[PDB]
Amino acid sequence: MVNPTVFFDIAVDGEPLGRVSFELFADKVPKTAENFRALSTGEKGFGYKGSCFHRIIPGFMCQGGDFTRHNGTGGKSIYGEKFEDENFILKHTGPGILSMANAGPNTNGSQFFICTAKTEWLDGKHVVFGKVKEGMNIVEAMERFGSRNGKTSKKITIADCGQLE
Amino acid sequence: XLLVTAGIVLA
Repeated sequence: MVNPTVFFDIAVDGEPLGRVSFELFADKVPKTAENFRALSTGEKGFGYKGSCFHRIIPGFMCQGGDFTRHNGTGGKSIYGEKFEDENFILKHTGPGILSMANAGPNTNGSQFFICTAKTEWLDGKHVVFGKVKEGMNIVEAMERFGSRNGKTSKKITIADCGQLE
Repeated sequence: XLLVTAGIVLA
């Protein structure tokens, strides 16, 4: 068993920025990791390719994954619209953590956020399931287009994504 | 505040 690695190529108003790759902890959260892996390959007929990071707050995180509504109100898992909080073994310990956005207990869909800081107040409420393996510097450059209220000044999109390993 | 929700974003 090896934990899957997936990648995103980020673009800023259609200009390619670079690739971020993530390790997904399928050994601790198999179902949440599988969901994110299959949405990154697009193998169920829908996913993250072409979607945007609709909310970026400098010093906090970058949120994306709403491929249906593109605004925080949509997205869906590969299991149906939403699924349960698998477990909360892992914590939001530093920059680079990958975690699920939600609207309350057991409302996981497709929306996720990449932490650029330790956010321990979300521990026990958001399921951590991966971490940035390479390209943390692309996440830092992404953060520059965010604002205190979350709106980005440039359109940040996932131009391509897929699984590496 | 600093939350990450999908739908009603709180302070």
